[PDB]
Amino acid sequence: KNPKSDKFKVKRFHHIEFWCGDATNVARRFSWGLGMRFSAKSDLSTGNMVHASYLLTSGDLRFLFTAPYSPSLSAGEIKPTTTASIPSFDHGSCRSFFSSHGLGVRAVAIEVEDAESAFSISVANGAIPSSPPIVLNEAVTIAEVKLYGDVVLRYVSYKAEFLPGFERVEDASSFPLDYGIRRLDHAVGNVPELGPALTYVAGFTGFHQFAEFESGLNSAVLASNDEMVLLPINEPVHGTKRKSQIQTYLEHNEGAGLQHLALMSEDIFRTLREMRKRSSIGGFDFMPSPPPTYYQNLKKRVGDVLSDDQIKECEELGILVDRDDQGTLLQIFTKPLGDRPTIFIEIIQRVGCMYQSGGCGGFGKGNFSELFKSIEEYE
Amino acid sequence: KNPKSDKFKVKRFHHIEFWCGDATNVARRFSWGLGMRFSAKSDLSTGNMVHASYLLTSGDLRFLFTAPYSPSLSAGEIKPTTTASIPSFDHGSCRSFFSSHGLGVRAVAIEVEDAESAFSISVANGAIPSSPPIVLNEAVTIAEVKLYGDVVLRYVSYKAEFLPGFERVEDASSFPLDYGIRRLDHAVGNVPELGPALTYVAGFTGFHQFAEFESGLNSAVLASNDEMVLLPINEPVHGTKRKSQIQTYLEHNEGAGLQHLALMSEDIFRTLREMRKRSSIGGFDFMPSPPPTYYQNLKKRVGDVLSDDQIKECEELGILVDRDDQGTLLQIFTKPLGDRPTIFIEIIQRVGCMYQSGGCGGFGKGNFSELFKSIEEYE
Ligand SMILES: CCN(CC)C(=O)N(C)c1ccc(C(=O)Nc2nnnn2C)c(C(F)(F)F)n1
Ligand SMILES: CCN(CC)C(=O)N(C)c1ccc(C(=O)Nc2nnnn2C)c(C(F)(F)F)n1
Ligand SMILES: [Co+2]
Ligand SMILES: [Co+2]
Repeated sequence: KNPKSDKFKVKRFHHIEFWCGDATNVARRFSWGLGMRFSAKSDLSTGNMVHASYLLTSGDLRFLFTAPYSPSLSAGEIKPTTTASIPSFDHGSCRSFFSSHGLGVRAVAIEVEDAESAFSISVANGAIPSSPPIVLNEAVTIAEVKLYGDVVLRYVSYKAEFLPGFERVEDASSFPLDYGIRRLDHAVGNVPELGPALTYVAGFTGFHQFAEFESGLNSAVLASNDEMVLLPINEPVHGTKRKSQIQTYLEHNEGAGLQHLALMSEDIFRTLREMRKRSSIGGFDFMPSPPPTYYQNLKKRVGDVLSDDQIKECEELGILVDRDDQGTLLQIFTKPLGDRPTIFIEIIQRVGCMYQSGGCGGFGKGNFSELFKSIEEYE
Repeated sequence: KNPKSDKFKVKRFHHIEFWCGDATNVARRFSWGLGMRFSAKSDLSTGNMVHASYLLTSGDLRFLFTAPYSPSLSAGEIKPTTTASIPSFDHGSCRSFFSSHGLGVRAVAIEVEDAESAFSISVANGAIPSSPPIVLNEAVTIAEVKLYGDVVLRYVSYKAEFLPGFERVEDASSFPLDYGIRRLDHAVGNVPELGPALTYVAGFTGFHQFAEFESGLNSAVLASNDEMVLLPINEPVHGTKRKSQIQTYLEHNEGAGLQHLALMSEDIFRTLREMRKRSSIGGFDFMPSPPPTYYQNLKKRVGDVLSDDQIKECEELGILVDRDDQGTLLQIFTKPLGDRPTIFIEIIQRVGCMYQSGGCGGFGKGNFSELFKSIEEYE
């Protein structure tokens, strides 16, 4: 049941902003590991004496990597006279964020019809303001409200090139990498208690609950009107045998924050082939493959959507497949993106629901015991 | 004139330690950009609840990348009960270092006959203690004294595998990259005033001055007895036409620190070919090539050591060559390794002085006007 209760008009994920200590090194690692291209920059070469920001993009996906310079470079400026292209940026907030959380996402940014109305309506419905609406170059307005822990939801709208103040990087410094990933599918937070986290976020957005046809966690998914913007949220279930990786997240992250970004690819087999080739030469590593008892048991679960030639292809790459009432889902997980066992990336491709409807296949909830039973069948 | 006045027995560069905010992402970028292999680790998988440290090595060169975890993971430990494998590590120092300087070198580590005597003799001759000698697993002793700004000189000695507490990483996670770089040649600091910086460092080491057969800077080089350990130091010359890149360093770095690491390669042409191939896919970029007026004018300067077939090879890669009284030197510079225009890397190969004697060829001092005259000859 989709009541379409969005309190304002939201279009689609716009970008994800990472707060790091060195933007260049993280951005270069991500660029090579994920086959994202170097798109735009704001830094000292563009007159930005405040922060260094680098945008990677592939398909519609935009990853923004930001880090602070020395405050001494901008000591004489004031907020109206600033050179920062992200007006919400602040040195102490950024330093306090990275020192507290390690590498992680600061903002999940959705495009809206009008950011200032989206900001006004939001706080009027309970959102905690983070940065009030600011109009950039009479062309883009930007506003931020708190989402959970230290991550904010960032509203973006254009009257009418990424953002004012950003230059387009040299064509020779830009190399057209592409491993098939195309857009952000969903972004998932971990919180100490989901109920208040849901009430608050559903409270100011009007997002509705998505259908979700020892766990380790309890989860629930928030969705815009066309179910394109999807914001799941997990919580721990204290008392299981094996300590919950959600609670593990909370202790190493110092509280709530973004757990994983799920990136959809137009060809998951080719994406995984190219990311796997780079695992040990600077890219990303993946979580251990499941035992073949799993892939042996899958013909009896998805043999209608997939030829056993390509289910074999799934066992090579360690891909995971599940199915909901309407579609089936292929998914695999990277190991944590940095030092701490916190934020990781999911690669997904969804088939069905045709002009594809959001959420087609669910989020792999059935895999918890599809893997557990599989582990048991081996031993 | 080499008086051999070293106040204690120093063998050779041991390692370089980088303090970052995320050790993994910097280490992966460096590994791919420089063709260094993943060698050893100390982190949560090795029981280290304090810091994450990753060693890359190629030839005799060892790059150590360290970042702090949340202090909450180790809140109950005390210095005798610590799990840190680098006993000198401290959370506040590390966080204050990276927030102040950006990515940069914290320690230049030289191997000695006996670290505690080297530490004792050093401070007795003026060194400012940083971390007193500590014996690791009755097998390695470690001590640190201040060198300039916030970088320390780290003494290492073995009675008799990198350091106690470090495990050797899995062979499948280790990929045998190698672009020909083999050992560290010299490491160069920038300071506000060189005289006091030299007096102090020459004061506690006994290192002697190396021969150095609008500048932009004034420099001087410190050398151990066999002139293997080389510690140059630059200072600005205020008042030139173009602002001194040394002073530029000091303002963006927030004071003194390490300016460049010079890595020697067994085949600079192949090193540069392989690093250049990766410039735009995650590696390192190089400073703009010189105009061919330079390479046209070089036959009349080094045509005896190099065939014009390989001087052509030098013009492709933008390599730079100079010569001293005994040897000739090939060198090229990377752009800064991170966000700030601070620390960069030099690649070098030295021919001559044969069983090769340190410093063979100098440090490219003649290139300042070999490039200036060349720039003028074009225009
Ligand atoms: C190998 C270990 N491993 C992942 C670490 C698993 O075993 N399993 C069973 C899964 C399966 C799906 C998802 C997921 O993606 N859920 C989701 N995505 N959006 N909303 N939700 C709720 C997650 C995750 F990522 F949340 F933890 N774990
Ligand atoms: C392209 C711009 N550019 C480098 C940025 C230059 O134009 N020139 C002329 C040089 C030449 C050599 C060295 C060097 O390596 N000197 C050294 N090494 N050890 N001791 N010393 C004193 C340096 C450096 F790296 F110090 F700045 N600059
Ligand atoms: Co997911
Ligand atoms: Co040099």
